[PDB]
Amino acid sequence: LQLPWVEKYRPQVLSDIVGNKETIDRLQQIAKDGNMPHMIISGMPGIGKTTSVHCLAHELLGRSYADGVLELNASDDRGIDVVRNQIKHFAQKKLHLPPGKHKIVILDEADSMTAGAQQALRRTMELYSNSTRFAFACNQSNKIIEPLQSRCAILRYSKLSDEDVLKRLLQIIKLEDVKYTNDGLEAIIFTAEGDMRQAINNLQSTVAGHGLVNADNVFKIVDSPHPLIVKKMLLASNLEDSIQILRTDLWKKGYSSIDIVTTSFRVTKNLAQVKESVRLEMIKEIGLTHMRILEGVGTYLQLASMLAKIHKLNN
Amino acid sequence: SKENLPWVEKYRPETLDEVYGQNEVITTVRKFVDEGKLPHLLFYGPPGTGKTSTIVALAREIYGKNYSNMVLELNASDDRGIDVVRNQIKDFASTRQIFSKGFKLIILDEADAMTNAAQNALRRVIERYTKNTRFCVLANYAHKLTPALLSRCTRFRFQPLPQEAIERRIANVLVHEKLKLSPNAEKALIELSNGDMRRVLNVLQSCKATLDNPDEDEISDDVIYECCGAPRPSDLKAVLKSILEDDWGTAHYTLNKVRSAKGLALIDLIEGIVKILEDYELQNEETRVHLLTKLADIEYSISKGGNDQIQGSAVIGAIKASFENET
Amino acid sequence: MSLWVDKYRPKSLNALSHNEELTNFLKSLSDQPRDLPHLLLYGPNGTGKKTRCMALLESIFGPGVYRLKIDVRQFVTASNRKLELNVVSSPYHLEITPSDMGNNDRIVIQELLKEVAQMEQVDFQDSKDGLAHRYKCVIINEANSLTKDAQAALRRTMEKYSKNIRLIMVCDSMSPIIAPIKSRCLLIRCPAPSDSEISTILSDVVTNERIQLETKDILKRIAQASNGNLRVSLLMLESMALNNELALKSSSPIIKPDWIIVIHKLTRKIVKERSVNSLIECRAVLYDLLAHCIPANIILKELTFSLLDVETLNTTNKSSIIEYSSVFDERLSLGNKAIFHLEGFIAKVMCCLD
Amino acid sequence: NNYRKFGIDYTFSAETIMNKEILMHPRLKRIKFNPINSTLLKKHLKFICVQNMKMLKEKNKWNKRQEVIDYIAQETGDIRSAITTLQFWATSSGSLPISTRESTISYFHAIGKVIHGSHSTNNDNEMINNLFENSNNLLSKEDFKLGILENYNTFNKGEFSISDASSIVDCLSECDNMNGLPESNEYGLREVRKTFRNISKQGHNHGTVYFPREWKVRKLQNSFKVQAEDWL
DNA sequence: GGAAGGAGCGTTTTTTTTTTTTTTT
DNA sequence: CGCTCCTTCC
Ligand SMILES: Nc1ncnc2c1ncn2[C@@H]1O[C@H](COP(=O)(O)OP(=O)(O)OP(O)(O)=S)[C@@H](O)[C@H]1O
Ligand SMILES: Nc1ncnc2c1ncn2[C@@H]1O[C@H](COP(=O)(O)OP(=O)(O)OP(O)(O)=S)[C@@H](O)[C@H]1O
Ligand SMILES: Nc1nc2c(ncn2[C@@H]2O[C@H](COP(=O)(O)OP(=O)(O)O)[C@@H](O)[C@H]2O)c(=O)[nH]1
Ligand SMILES: [Mg+2]
Ligand SMILES: [Mg+2]
Repeated sequence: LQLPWVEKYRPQVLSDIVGNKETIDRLQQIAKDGNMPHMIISGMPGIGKTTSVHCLAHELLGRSYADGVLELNASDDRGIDVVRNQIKHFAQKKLHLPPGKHKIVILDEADSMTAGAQQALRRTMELYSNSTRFAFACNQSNKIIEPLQSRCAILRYSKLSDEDVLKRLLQIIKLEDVKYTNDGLEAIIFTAEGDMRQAINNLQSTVAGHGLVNADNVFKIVDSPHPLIVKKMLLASNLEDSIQILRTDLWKKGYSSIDIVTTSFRVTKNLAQVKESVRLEMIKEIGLTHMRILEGVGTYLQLASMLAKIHKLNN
Repeated sequence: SKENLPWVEKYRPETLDEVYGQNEVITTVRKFVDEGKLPHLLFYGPPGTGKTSTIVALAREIYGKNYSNMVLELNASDDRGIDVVRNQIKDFASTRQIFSKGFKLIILDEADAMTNAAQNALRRVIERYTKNTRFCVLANYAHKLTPALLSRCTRFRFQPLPQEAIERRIANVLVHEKLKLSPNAEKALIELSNGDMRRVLNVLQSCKATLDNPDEDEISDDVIYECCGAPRPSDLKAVLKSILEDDWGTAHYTLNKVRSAKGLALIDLIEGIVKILEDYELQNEETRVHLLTKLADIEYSISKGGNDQIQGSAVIGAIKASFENET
Repeated sequence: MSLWVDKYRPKSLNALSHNEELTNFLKSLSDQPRDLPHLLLYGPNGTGKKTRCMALLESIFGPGVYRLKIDVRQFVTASNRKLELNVVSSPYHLEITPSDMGNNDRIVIQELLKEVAQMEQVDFQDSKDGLAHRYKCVIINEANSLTKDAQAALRRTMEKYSKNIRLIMVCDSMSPIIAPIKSRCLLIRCPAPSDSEISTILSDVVTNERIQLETKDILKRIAQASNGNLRVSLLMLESMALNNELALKSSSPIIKPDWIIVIHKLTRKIVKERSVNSLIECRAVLYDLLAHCIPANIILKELTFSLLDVETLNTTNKSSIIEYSSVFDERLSLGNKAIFHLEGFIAKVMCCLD
Repeated sequence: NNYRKFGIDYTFSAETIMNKEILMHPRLKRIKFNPINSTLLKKHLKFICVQNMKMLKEKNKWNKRQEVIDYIAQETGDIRSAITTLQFWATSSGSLPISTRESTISYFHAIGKVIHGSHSTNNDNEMINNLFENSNNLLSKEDFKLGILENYNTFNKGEFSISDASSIVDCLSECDNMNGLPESNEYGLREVRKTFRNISKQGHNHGTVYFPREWKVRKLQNSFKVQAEDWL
């Protein structure tokens, strides 16, 4: 069959990863040099952490990749016994590698690892660092215990810029010979919200549905991120405007009340314009409405009353 | 066999052509299957919009009548802990097709009920076995899905059912049955449906029951209101007019009489009055603030029981006080 | 010997000496106990509700209802948290206080009571032919303190197995009782005795004990100090008689519960000073009161009414005080830790007074 | 995967690992260590940089060694982490933002941050957001609200208006009714911080903070229950 | 004889349901 | 994070 473009066009070399130019350049330097230290790679979903670690391991180990890499993720058994036996035996293995090259243990989604396993990892890292190096990949670097962080170089991946997403989208379009327009690519990038995976999925969906990637065609399938709609609803200077946004853009589109209130809390946490007193009062009202929704009264009237209270506070 | 089934199940769409209202999603998924490039799917929407029906119909179209042999369906009624993801889903996704029939399909219905650990374990299962397997996740509440899972799925939103699709399905059901529905009854049914087909079908079945001789008796709006025990628009209009114009004693008597005539519940009256007032043109906005806050408080109090008469008097007083601002 | 609260406790309906109408109603209930419905007795604490229930049971069965013994029943939670409950029993009835189980009270309803309801009580007939059946009587003390889950569990047990069991619940307030449970019960209001009847009972006790009383007025004062709690009246009468060489006089002090005096001192302190440090010391006093397992809502009532008894305060101050009391009583009902709400009430009162 | 709320699964420390009898045993001596101070860490970082003078000079990063050393010293007290960060920086020809391992703040440090604010950050919203993003485990525990309730009086040794104390306590009481939602904790902490910032002044002398005493009350209540059962 | 820097203190710990890991089995 | 005492450095 035909693979989805998200997996079909997964970068296979470090030079095809867009964004985080400084970090990717440093990874390329490490690959060409060899002296890879223990590292932690943190960042939001779909920005290239897994791809970056895999590409770096491949470039470092060459043909020895099969015998020199041990990959484990949240879908595998990773308990304390695994650390005691499998990882320990891999780190004990004597493998002849070119100078400056070490075995690599990739621990994808390391944040989910249990406390006992993480504590056990300390001793193996202490003992087998001369021949083995650890690459953790996670979304929250703080979920790795401090004794493990103390041994690793930290690398934080930032959200991808519109320029990098556009460049990769153009490369994919050229490879696939896809017909498009500037407004269509703008809409895809705007709906991706910095997630390259979502951008590729939306591009593929639009192409399959209609082929030509225009703004109207993109917005027929893809929806604008509802956090922005919630921000617009909260920032409306008129009660009727907020109510109209809540009705037309969220309620009648099938968005659940619980999702609306959770997104409202998340957005209100990041409103830079408002004062602290107003912000905390809005948070209180959102929390009370959330309590009411959890009890079973998830009605449009409750959300309208929440908006009315927020507007009252703004005055 | 099908005759004994409840209408909500007897009229479940079998093919994608029987799914109405979701034209964009159906179009896109049909073309994807036509080209055989199905990606990982997320179906997000409110109850009774056609998500489960659509996914089952798509599986039928892909695998014909033998879809039960190469589709792994799991829902909230099944345990789906991290152990289940690690063993059962993993083994199904990592094994060959029955007869090399392309890729396999795993349906995770009501996936918002899955634990965070299981969803985290699902990420690499989805990613690594994409060549051989495709995942479908159905949900009504997106906030229960981890960001990593959301990033991996192509998202499709099932909207509340438009009026035209509901009318078409009602016509189909009326033809299948020996039933006659009046235009006013159809309008009332659409209004009370709120975009959910299940409610439409259940109310239609109850209305057919209510008829003494369904072979010749026609369903009217009165039959619909009797079956649902809901207030009529005239009742709501009269109550609101009495509240906004008549004195306290007259308003109390009017509310009591209207409720006692057909045993109407206060919550439905409040909901109808709120619908009516949402379209009111108010020169003072503070009136809307008072109305919304007080009526929401009354609804929350009613949700826990309490004294019915006090709650009705509270509704009357709240509306009067709020509309004193317009003065 | 036994305390005078229990020593002179009436043991039959004819022995009741106050609220004659209630006695007549109970006797009417005992006329044909064959179809006795479930009962819910509500009224002020210490008025004689449990005494009246026991008198009703004695009327139905006989004096043997007062031959009580205690058993310990073990329950295991879903977390394997083993724990125990005290079950009082007489050959004709059972007595339980599931609220002592806290949030686990529901387990008691789901395991113990249901089983008791399911086991039909039959016995060989002494003279007639065939077995005889008799419904079991179960008393639920502190019914108002049950969690909503336990109250819900009570419903179908009461309805389905009505042939085998009849519940008699006792509470001091019906506000916390869910509507279905009230619907399933015959509600019996138990008024508190008047000052005259309390004084008569105390005078009878005094005569029985041969305690020299200078004047009957003392008894009246005792009544006025008990706020209608007959049990408290008898306890203070005994304490005062023992502390005065079994000779009461008009100058003899009235002994009140120590925590009540502490709350009065706290009220005086709050009135005198309104500052942050005063609030911290009030916190210390509140924590001392809570350490003795005094319920938070009881503390709030007593503090509120002690404050309302202050003569220097004006109408606005008292109105604000009662407003804050109502708000923080609701907050306590819906809260988890009582200290927050008690502190909030005291701080609001300090703000309104200052 | 844990979903457990025991002491050890929350904190890895001597108290949670050992017990009272072991720690208080007369034959066991306990010595507590502090993070390595800025002076020693700077000294050793300079020594390491000197030992690698040749490569640093060749790469043109020798002149900027003092800047990165000073930045590293103020960022962590972990010698191993500091050395690893220095090695990562020096071995890099390009420029990247130097970062060390994150360090959790203590209970009393969090209480002080809420009451008085943070010197580094002037925006209370940013401080609170960072506190909740990085110290969620500490803030979620109900003992934090009790600590705030029992320590807010330390501000100016309790020489502020009763109105502010009433506002803070009423806010905490309202938060106690929110079924432990995150919004409740956020609202409570924000209220406390805003109230104290509204009255912050240079001429203030603050008192000593203490752990909440609820545990003592619980022990006394348990003893009372035992005594009452005996009496019964 | 001015701070600047630093250390030490300010502490204790079950419970509802439900899910999960670990160890011995 | 704030307060209270012992160095450390010029
Ligand atoms: N910087 C990128 N450049 C090119 N493609 C990218 C990039 N980031 C993501 N993608 C694309 O999206 C797919 C997934 O990338 P990943 O490396 O798995 O993202 P991720 O950050 O590891 O997501 P998480 O943390 O596992 S949810 C890749 O196969 C690429 O096709
Ligand atoms: N688009 C639709 N077209 C025709 N019938 C529908 C449609 N949607 C729902 N129904 C009818 O309502 C019944 C339920 O449809 P479902 O597909 O199960 O809705 P749903 O969106 O999956 O509900 P949830 O999210 O699981 S509560 C079907 O058997 C159909 O008879
Ligand atoms: N002489 C006399 N004593 C009573 C009467 N009613 C109650 N008492 C006594 O006063 C006390 C009342 O406390 P109690 O029975 O526990 O009432 P409850 O707490 O409301 O259930 C008991 O010690 C009784 O012995 C009565 O009618 N006559
Ligand atoms: Mg990844
Ligand atoms: Mg479904």
